[PDB]
Amino acid sequence: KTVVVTTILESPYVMMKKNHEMLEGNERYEGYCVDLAAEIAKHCGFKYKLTIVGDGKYGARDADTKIWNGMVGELVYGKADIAIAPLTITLVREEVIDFSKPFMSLGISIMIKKGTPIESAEDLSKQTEIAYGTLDSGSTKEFFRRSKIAVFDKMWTYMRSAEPSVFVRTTAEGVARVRKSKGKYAYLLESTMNEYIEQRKPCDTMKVGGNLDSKGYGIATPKGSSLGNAVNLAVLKLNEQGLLDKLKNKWWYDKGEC
Amino acid sequence: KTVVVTTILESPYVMMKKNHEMLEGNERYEGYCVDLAAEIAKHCGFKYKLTIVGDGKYGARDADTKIWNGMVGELVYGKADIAIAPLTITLVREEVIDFSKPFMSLGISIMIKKGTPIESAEDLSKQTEIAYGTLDSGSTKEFFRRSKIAVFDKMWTYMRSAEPSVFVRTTAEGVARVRKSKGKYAYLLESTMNEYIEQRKPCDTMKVGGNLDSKGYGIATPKGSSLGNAVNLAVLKLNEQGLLDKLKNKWWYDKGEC
Amino acid sequence: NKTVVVTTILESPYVMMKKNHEMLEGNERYEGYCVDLAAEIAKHCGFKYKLTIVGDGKYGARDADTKIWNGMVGELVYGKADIAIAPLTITLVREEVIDFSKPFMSLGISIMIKKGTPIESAEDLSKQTEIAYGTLDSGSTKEFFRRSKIAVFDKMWTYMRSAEPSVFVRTTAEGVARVRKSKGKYAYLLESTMNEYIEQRKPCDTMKVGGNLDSKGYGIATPKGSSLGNAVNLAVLKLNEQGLLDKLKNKWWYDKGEC
Ligand SMILES: O=C1c2cc3c(cc2O[C@@H]2CCCN12)OCCO3
Ligand SMILES: N[C@@H](Cn1oc(=O)[nH]c1=O)C(=O)O
Ligand SMILES: N[C@@H](Cn1oc(=O)[nH]c1=O)C(=O)O
Ligand SMILES: N[C@@H](Cn1oc(=O)[nH]c1=O)C(=O)O
Ligand SMILES: [Zn+2]
Ligand SMILES: [Zn+2]
Ligand SMILES: [Zn+2]
Ligand SMILES: [Zn+2]
Ligand SMILES: [Zn+2]
Repeated sequence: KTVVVTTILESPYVMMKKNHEMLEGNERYEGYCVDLAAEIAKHCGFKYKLTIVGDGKYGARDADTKIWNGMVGELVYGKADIAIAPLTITLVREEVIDFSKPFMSLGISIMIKKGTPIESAEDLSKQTEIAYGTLDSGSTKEFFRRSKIAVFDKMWTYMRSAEPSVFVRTTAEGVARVRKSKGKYAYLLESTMNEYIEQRKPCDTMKVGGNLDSKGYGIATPKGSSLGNAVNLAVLKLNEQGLLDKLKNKWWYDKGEC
Repeated sequence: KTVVVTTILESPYVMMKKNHEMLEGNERYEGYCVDLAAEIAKHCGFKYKLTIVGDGKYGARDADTKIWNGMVGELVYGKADIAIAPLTITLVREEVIDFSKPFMSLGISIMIKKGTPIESAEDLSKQTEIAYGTLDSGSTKEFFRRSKIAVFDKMWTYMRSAEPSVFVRTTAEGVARVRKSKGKYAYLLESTMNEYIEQRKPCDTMKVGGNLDSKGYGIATPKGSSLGNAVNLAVLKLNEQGLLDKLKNKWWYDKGEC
Repeated sequence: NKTVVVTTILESPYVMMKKNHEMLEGNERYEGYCVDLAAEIAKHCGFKYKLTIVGDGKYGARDADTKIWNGMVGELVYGKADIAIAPLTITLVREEVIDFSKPFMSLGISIMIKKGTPIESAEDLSKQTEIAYGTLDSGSTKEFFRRSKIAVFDKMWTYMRSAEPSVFVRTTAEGVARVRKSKGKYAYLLESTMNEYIEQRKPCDTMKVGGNLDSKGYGIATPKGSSLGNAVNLAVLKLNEQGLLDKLKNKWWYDKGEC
């Protein structure tokens, strides 16, 4: 059977090709995860169909209904057979879905408009002139919501009650907000997205300070999926062949615009 | 410009829409007070933003710190410009904030699990097999704390010393306690909430006896607010036009499940 | 030559966000009758353009107090846009402040009901109170009822202006959703063009009833004294005569039919 793959439109993982309007199916997309999906499918021996997650979210569980949304939800409720995207491996998710060994490393980081007087998370917490927030329904927001570390705990207290809201629906929204806020808004996002954007015109943003944590993205399948085993071994093979590093350079630094 | 409205997640006044995760701002909520807020804003000519009170409380002044919590606190300390919720008009509150004429009438009442051998407050006060309590923080608890009426004084003497605590953090907690206590717990709450729950599945609770008092909910604003006058006139207009009665029937009886 | 700023409004099937295009850029994000019309007008007039969605999401009305114009009309009046290409109704109060091309589409105010609603005309609505009814805010339909001297419409306005809760809605989508969730207790007054479009969209539970209450048209608008006015007007006439407008109507209304 054709494997239904759920993914998300997030640069440079999955993007619509310039002339996508004249293309069909998987050919409409390009990006790191588009290339990865092709490789994984080749090694695991399956045909597939790329589908963009319906609600455009990564995945979080509603505290009241306990219902999962995003790509995680699509796997949990059987709408998709596998998720190939920058989906962060976390404990709460590992409890409802399966993850392959990580194919990419990352950590939460800070994105600022060049010139912004901020060098670290500690800096953001000690002031209020510069607003800062995170993405919604993702692992970064959860990180702050559950952090016991003084600095991060203080930051969350601020963000959760900030008005207007400092949270954004998509990474694109967060980046645009930083670029138009004349340095009055800093965005907390994964180092991977941060470093990609830093190399794209108008080259007005930059990553500052060290990462807040160390984790990784994994290919996810529904609990007990028969694809889990093969997918995991495929990720290990691709990493050892140097293919993952090749794809990283291809989409991040190769063709950089700055 | 945009008026910050503080309210509380209390059914059927303000509730999260089933699909709130895919909606934004004021569209995330539904209920009697959500409908009323839109009308008050339309008639007073202002844009607004609904916000759920941070500590999930109605409002009481801490003995010692003298600090106000809940929605009252949000108004007193300037976090919100107006409160549109089932906020009871009381003397201690009228001393620090302004209230519009009442938009809904209510009285403290008794909620029992069907079959409970209780028909009045006097009944509760003359026995001990059936425990009873109130919302841990609110106008009801204060009613008993300050009452000089024998029956109620007797009830307060019992409740304030009962162990384990007979007080609850939210109305929902109280309702759940009544439903799971096999008739060994009765809950004292405002007639409005009582009558609402009476029409909700599993239809295992009911309001018994007459109300202990007679009062009302009012729209509150910070002392001296420029919004006070128009808001008051809007409440009077909406009541005279029959809107308030229409909204109560809509959220209490038209959608009754019993 | 400079890039012409086009103001329009998100109203189906005139201008709609293509599925999953929220994060893309430029005119490629949108599709619809007015998107296709803009392309043809620009081609015939020889100009480059940028589609922008009206900031306040309104068509355009003048506030009685401040006398300030909002919506697409306002964007033209205050110089925020160079032209409006949308389902903007040609009206006297508007033509007094902006210029309109000859109409590119005909329409009339009509009634939308949830299937099964016992209403067949405006007269019917006016002679009962069980079923509520209203219109869009800040638009030509509301103004039509506000100024009407016709017995039936005057009675309808008297009712709508003070009905509680408000019978008016912020967007066409809101009015449509209200009809659909009201179990026949709400009827929506809107332009026949939108009515006929929705009637062919799932869940296919609404329908237009009775004849139109008036007859008017949508026009492409430009600020007074705009150097684009003349060419745009002639372009509209050419598009009509070439059968292009009829082709676009069929493409977005009937060929798209889901019922
Ligand atoms: O998620 C990850 C991770 C992710 C990763 C690695 C190594 C990793 O090891 C770190 C330390 C513990 C958490 N980490 O190597 C390959 C790329 O992805
Ligand atoms: N990969 C994250 C999504 N997200 O991307 C960021 O940059 N922050 C954030 O929460 C996830 O899987 O939830
Ligand atoms: N409306 C009350 C809150 N509360 O709801 C009840 O049912 N009891 C009670 O104290 C208040 O404004 O304090
Ligand atoms: N085209 C109308 C807007 N509107 O759409 C309707 O269906 N009614 C209404 O007022 C306008 O230009 O004001
Ligand atoms: Zn496209
Ligand atoms: Zn390979
Ligand atoms: Zn929820
Ligand atoms: Zn042509
Ligand atoms: Zn009203």
